[PDB]
Amino acid sequence: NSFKEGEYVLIRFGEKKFLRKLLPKQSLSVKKSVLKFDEVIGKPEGVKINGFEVYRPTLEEIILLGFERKTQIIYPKDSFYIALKLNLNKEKRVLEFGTGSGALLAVLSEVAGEVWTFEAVEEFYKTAQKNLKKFNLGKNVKFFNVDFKDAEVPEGIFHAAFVDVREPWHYLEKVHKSLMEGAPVGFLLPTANQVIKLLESIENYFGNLEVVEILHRHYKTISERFRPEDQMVAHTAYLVFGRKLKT
Amino acid sequence: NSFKEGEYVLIRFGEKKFLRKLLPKQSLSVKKSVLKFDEVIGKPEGVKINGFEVYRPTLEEIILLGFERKTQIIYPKDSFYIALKLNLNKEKRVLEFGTGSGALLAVLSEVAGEVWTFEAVEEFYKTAQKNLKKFNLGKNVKFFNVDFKDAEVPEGIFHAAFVDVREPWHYLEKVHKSLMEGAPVGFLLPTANQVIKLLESIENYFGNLEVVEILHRHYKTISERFRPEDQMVAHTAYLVFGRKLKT
Amino acid sequence: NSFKEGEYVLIRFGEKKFLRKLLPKQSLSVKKSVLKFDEVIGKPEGVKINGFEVYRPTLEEIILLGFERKTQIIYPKDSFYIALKLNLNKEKRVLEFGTGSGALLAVLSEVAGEVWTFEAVEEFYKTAQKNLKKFNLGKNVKFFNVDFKDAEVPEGIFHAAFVDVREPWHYLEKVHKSLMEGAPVGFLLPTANQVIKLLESIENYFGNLEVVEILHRHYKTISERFRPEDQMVAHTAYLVFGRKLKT
Amino acid sequence: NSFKEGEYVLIRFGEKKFLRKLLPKQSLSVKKSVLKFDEVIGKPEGVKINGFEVYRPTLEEIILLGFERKTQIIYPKDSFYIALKLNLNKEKRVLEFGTGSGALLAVLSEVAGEVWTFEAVEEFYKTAQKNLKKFNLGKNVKFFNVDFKDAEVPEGIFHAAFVDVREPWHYLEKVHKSLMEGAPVGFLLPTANQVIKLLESIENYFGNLEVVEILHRHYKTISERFRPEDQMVAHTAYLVFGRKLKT
Ligand SMILES: C[S@@+](CC[C@H](N)C(=O)[O-])C[C@H]1O[C@@H](n2cnc3c(N)ncnc32)[C@H](O)[C@@H]1O
Ligand SMILES: C[S@@+](CC[C@H](N)C(=O)[O-])C[C@H]1O[C@@H](n2cnc3c(N)ncnc32)[C@H](O)[C@@H]1O
Ligand SMILES: C[S@@+](CC[C@H](N)C(=O)[O-])C[C@H]1O[C@@H](n2cnc3c(N)ncnc32)[C@H](O)[C@@H]1O
Ligand SMILES: C[S@@+](CC[C@H](N)C(=O)[O-])C[C@H]1O[C@@H](n2cnc3c(N)ncnc32)[C@H](O)[C@@H]1O
Repeated sequence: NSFKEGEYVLIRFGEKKFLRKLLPKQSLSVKKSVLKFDEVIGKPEGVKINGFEVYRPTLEEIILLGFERKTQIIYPKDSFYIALKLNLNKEKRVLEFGTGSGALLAVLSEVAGEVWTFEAVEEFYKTAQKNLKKFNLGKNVKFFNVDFKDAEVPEGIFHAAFVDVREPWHYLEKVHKSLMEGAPVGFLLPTANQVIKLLESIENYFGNLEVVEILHRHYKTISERFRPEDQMVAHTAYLVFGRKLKT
Repeated sequence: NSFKEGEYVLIRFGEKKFLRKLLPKQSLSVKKSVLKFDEVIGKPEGVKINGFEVYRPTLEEIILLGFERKTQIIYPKDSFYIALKLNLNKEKRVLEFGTGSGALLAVLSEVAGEVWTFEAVEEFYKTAQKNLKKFNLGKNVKFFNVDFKDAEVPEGIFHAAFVDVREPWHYLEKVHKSLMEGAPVGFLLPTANQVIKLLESIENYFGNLEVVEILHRHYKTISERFRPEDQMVAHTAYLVFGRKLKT
Repeated sequence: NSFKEGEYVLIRFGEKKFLRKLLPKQSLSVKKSVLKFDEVIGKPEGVKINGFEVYRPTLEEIILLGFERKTQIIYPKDSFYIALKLNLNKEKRVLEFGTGSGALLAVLSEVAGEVWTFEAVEEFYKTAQKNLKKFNLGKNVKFFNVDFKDAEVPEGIFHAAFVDVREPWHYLEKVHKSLMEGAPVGFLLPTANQVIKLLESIENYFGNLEVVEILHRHYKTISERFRPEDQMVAHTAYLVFGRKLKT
Repeated sequence: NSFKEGEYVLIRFGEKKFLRKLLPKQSLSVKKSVLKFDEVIGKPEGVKINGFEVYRPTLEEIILLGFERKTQIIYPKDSFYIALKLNLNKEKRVLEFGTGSGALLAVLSEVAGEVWTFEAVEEFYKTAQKNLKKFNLGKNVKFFNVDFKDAEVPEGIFHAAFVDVREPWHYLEKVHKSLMEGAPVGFLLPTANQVIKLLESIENYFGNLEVVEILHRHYKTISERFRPEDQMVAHTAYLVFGRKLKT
């Protein structure tokens, strides 16, 4: 299959990546160098045109460059670890809230058998849906435009849960009840205060606790001057993991 | 889903995790405290017995505590990112060599639809099969006890490839040939020397180059004394990613 | 400059450093390889005997390998930054408490013109003096065996202060008074809880606030296999810096 | 002593530091907020006016915000560790080249008793002098405008050396000869290629080898949302340290 028009492509030029829809007679220009989308439409993946390499985007590239952000997203750095740390596969059901823009959801969807997501704000609920539908994702996802505390969530049936909210300690009882015995949970908390607060509240519900931070550092890809890049993302969030306690 | 005899359990006591097979009359003793396995048979996951929390192990815990190591392994820190970075799902076929102890393979197998894996050393080839089989994994894996260079491999059948060998640059042409157009490739390299050498020749075959290292720092999960651990894994390997260029 | 009987030497063997007194008739053995100290005495610095390289220790090696530890110490990774971040030189007077084992003191002493140090525990007060004198350090230091709250400290004579105690917020007013206008202050705090607590109480005393953590990753020094070490120190403490606000 | 006109002051407003010369009638605007210098002149350090805190700058702030950069500089993160790692004090003479903009020099000058620095490029030689002079530094520094290879330097008179050039391996024999027995040496190298090459070259001249990289992560200083900053400096350089081997 060759490059069709109207489809989103990943363009590499120098150190930088670009995501662009292949619309006729439109172009990408970067520092005097021009790539015309008309020369791309009809070519295979991995073509080199005037210094521009063109491919179809991966899941990581789709999330980072394709997804509209109406809220703070969970980056692949974290979500690629989270999905598999939650011990997910195609035999498993996972609970997520809040959906936000669907950045974590896209990864949970790709790994798990079934996802139930909850998002209180209607705008973000529509945005996450749009994001995933746009890139052919989320066919195993049930979206709910409701506050998790008000939702009717089937008790004792989820193989895992992941919580991304400001104050997750207000939802611990219900999350606990939604899960199967011994099931993994994960929490995303940007702040140390939130983590301390969650650790104060979690003891009745989840054991085998783990808190981890993930750092990625990229390197220059030039052979003769191999070294780390000048800057890196320093922090996205503390990741909190546990396992359901019987009670 | 209560604990049955002979099955593997993950035990947490204090800061430590233990993986133990549930054998009759046998026990686990740490710092005086004893956990008798007869007392855990018939109990649900997330039961707490004498300060010991017991669960079934996750994929990460299986790899780290359960897999027999005849070689250096690829750690979940890296492999969880690798599997999804390579854009894998159930519709994808992935190439891997060398199999080694099967630690990366276990993750590839869970994420991908199909894996072809090559290991030249017979005892490593046997250990990898034993590792995954012991934990009910690798049902979608084709194991080959041959040097990849001698293998009969149809061209353009792989949606992704991952290479973990001392000198990957010798295999670039065959891997490129075995991949479908524009397909992701990844390389595991422990030393900067290897990365530098790979970067000399790689651009004849693969573009959209990325080199990243992944660091995990774990935290004390005590609410009142929240802080990072004393020590961490500093380095496992440099990860280099690319995409098949059309030749 | 030849090695004398009884002096402390830094011995390097393979990847490892050793600090030893040059005692006659004595030896160091590592992996069945033997260094005889009689062969070292009377030799120049930087001799190599039986694979062992022998030098006089530096400030960092003295603190790390030579100082007796009765308390948690401040490591050179932090202390080398701290002393210069506090803007110390030979025309500066610095306040420090608690002295502990004198590990930070050694650095403050080397950089600043004079140091007033306070330690409430007399066993620790004595150990710190023993450490420093043993290695010909601390001639510019006034040691006090007193609680800092009870100490007779002249107001406005200190160019900087550093506080290493469990609950530094109790002593803010007195440290503030002891400091010259706009003078730098630093705090060492192992936990996030402690930093959060100091930050809410420091508001009316110190401004230009900074919190930093310092990570050192070491590398293999083998040319053909250049890569980071397997393990590193993950955390020592958060460092909090401010400047005296005029009240 | 209150602020005088013509003084360079450190101004803190929100998260940002500013270094400005106190010019009468002049101001600093941060968006719509204004600080009038006429209100600062005649006031003590640590004064707060309309949200702006004003101090005199420390060595770190002088280097980072005050020094004119005509080369790549060595940052305080590295130089503060370097100066004390080289075991410098007021009884030590240190060799340095190339001087560059004088950022490392300022620190060596503050710590050592005497510095001999060499810079081949006349412009940078003048820049380094102008930088230190402007902030009342470097009175113990001998500046030379010459290639180190061509300079007449007394044998065995340096207690330490630091080398910041592209290819330091060329100067090893001379640096070695200029050093006292057992003396520390340091090298700054941006790339792994350079480190690899130096390690290949250094074996006959320097032992007790160490390679380290230093990372600083800064934190939000808001009590109720304590977390690391979003971004950090990922890499400045690899730091190589050794000790003179007897030849
Ligand atoms: C930081 S965003 C989640 C980002 C998401 N993980 C991603 O990767 O894009 C937090 C979201 O949770 C939603 N939320 C907060 N509390 C909720 C609740 N009680 N029930 C359902 N959604 C909630 C908010 O509306 C917000 O959109
Ligand atoms: C470091 S181990 C791989 C570890 C594995 N990735 C894991 O996670 O457990 C590398 C293995 O590749 C094998 N190997 C090297 N070259 C090979 C080749 N050309 N074909 C097949 N196997 C090869 C070696 O026998 C060795 O066991
Ligand atoms: C962690 S140790 C300091 C270690 C020291 N910075 C070093 O490098 O070796 C803390 C010390 O502070 C002392 N201390 C606590 N409160 C004090 C106070 N109010 N006045 C004097 N010393 C105090 C304790 O006795 C203890 O020795
Ligand atoms: C990276 S800059 C030095 C930066 C300096 N360490 C600082 O902190 O500002 C390298 C300098 O070394 C100088 N240089 C290179 N080779 C030299 C040599 N053989 N003798 C003297 N200077 C040399 C260059 O002119 C250049 O200014």
